[PDB]
Amino acid sequence: GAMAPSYRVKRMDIAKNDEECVVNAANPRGLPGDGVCKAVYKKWPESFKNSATPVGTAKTVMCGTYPVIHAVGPNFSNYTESEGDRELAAAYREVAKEVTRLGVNSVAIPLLSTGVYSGGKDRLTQSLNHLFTAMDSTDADVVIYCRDKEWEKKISEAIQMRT
Ligand SMILES: [Cl-]
Ligand SMILES: [Cl-]
Ligand SMILES: [Cl-]
Repeated sequence: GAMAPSYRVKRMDIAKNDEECVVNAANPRGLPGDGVCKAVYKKWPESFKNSATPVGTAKTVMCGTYPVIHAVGPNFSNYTESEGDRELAAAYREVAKEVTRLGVNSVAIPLLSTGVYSGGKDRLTQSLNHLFTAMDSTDADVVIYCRDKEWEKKISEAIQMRT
């Protein structure tokens, strides 16, 4: 547990994170994928041994002693808005269980289902609110990683709003 558990946001590649573990925005088949998933594959390829897991779940695989939590958000191209929302909330709840089980003091996390799984919609607020619902009861320092300058400002505002 962190002495004063916090949320922060950084605009940079999550493969360069300064946290005790990382959450991959994984596909269900444990494939290298694109975006965050391909950066994670290049940095921690050993963590993709038996990383396949269903939508709405998280599966942790160690790269050395460094934990990679593979979290599979829904692809909103394939899911209804209702069932996709349920699966996206569930994936973050499994991330909070894994972060707790590992006993880490810090975790690097991307916004699940906001890139090529977004079904072409802006899901910043939907994804970030499910992240908060899951992670608020954990005592890890959470550092959210993003790539877009306007998203950084909006995530930072949402964090500061709760204080
Ligand atoms: Cl970078
Ligand atoms: Cl995505
Ligand atoms: Cl982004």
